[PDB]
Amino acid sequence: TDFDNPRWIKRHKHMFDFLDINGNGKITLDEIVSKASDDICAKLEATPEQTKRHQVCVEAFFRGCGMEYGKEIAFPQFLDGWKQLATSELKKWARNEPTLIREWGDAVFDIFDKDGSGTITLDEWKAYGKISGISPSQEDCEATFRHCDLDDSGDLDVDEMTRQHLGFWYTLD
Ligand SMILES: [Ca+2]
Ligand SMILES: [Ca+2]
Ligand SMILES: [Ca+2]
Repeated sequence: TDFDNPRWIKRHKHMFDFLDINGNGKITLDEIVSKASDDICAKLEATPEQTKRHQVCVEAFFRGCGMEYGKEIAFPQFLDGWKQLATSELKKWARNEPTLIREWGDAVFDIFDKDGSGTITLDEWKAYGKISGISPSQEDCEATFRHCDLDDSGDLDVDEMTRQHLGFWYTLD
């Protein structure tokens, strides 16, 4: 609906080329899970059960885009699959059903919440250095946090964490 907005194209090309480990111009579910799941869960020292839950959510999202283990797909076919999925997930949201992004969101939240508190604080948030994996100054970090904390509660709930961490896949601005 707004998934055909031309601004979406450039963003998606850069992400595709980053997930394409061997640089051959096509991606598999093998390459995606390694970059988007194996790396983060090891970095944050998640438990085996936590890691397994995260992997299930990542496999579900990308299979909905048309991906499978051992199957090579180029950019034009990948983009069309994502459009199809984003449309059908918009309708689920409207029918008061749980979506694939919400389910992936809960799995991520459990890993970052090291004590048992049910909110994410600044010390917990800083533990992961993002996918590009290069750290800016301590001062840019702390202002990015304040920006993500929409109300001024001093911490992050599930809706706030999900929008910053996985917003790339469903919203342009
Ligand atoms: Ca490849
Ligand atoms: Ca906490
Ligand atoms: Ca908050």
